[PDB]
Amino acid sequence: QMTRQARRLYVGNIPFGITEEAMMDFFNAQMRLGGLTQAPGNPVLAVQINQDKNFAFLEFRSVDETTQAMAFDGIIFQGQSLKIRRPHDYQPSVYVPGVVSTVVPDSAHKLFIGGLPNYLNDDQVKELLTSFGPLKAFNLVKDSATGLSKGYAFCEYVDINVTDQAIAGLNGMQLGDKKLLVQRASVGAKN
Repeated sequence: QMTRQARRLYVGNIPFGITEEAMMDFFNAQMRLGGLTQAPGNPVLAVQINQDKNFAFLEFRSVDETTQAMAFDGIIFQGQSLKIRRPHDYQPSVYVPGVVSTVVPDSAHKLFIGGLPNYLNDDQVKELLTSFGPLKAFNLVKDSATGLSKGYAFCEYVDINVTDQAIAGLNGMQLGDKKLLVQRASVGAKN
């Protein structure tokens, strides 16, 4: 697809109070400094922010740079894991070092992390988990009305063998006034 639906992306979980200019500068810097542009200049042309729902739509100058920007899904910016997705009406990439996807599919070793203090942000929870090993995917569940944490997260380690090590280390750990519950997410998932 070459139309505008192929040149825009949904970005959720954006930092509180960020401006459209700051969002544009961030993505332009990440793309240029990552060597991910297809031509001189800035790939991001426009940003439309919905403050009430803390999401933005980015518009890019080209289809290929839009596709490349999908690889930033999960990048940390002012404490937040940016959730990057296609527009739902899009008609259907180089890996970016260090970026951890926010797409956490149900799987054998997907973990549930419960009991997190609600004031911890995505970066802080991710740092807690990454002490055991690098993550393949991670998402801290946010309230659909404030963008504030609901106190639990899901993740998957690159090395499936780290799963049991993280359970052993973190399950039952005191954190603030809470006690963590760490187990494979299949165990406690709804019916």
